[PDB]
Amino acid sequence: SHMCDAFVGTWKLVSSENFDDYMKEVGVGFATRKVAGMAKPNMIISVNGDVITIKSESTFKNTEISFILGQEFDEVTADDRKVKSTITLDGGVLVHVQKWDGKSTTIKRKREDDKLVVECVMKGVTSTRVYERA
Ligand SMILES: Oc1c(Cl)cc(SC(F)(F)F)cc1SC(F)(F)F
Ligand SMILES: [Cl-]
Repeated sequence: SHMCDAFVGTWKLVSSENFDDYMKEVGVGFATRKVAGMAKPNMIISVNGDVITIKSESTFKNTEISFILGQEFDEVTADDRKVKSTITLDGGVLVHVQKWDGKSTTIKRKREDDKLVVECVMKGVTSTRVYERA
């Protein structure tokens, strides 16, 4: 209980850096990168018992995942990858690992001041996406 209280709420994207390069490293094709890179998603996080739900809503896609920490699940990503995901809490940071086709990417979500900071890493390439409360 209360594990993720500081994450819960509705958040809006305010800045993004290096997302196109992250998407390239992931393998996202040109047209999807252009459209996805323009998106300004909201992220809606809620908790009910042990189940965490994260929704991303934008003009590009609406996606939703529900999960229990440490318990793998299958996810179709906004760019249409079919991945195996596991999300854990590490020292207050939500750590989301996606595995597919022998590849891996990790997305970390953390609270910093009044922001929710999302760091997406694929090999040597990081993108930082900053959200504020809606
Ligand atoms: O915020 C995103 C995150 Cl975390 C992931 C992905 S999937 C990718 F990176 F392959 F593009 C796309 C977006 S932009 C969207 F939310 F509008 F879909
Ligand atoms: Cl960017």
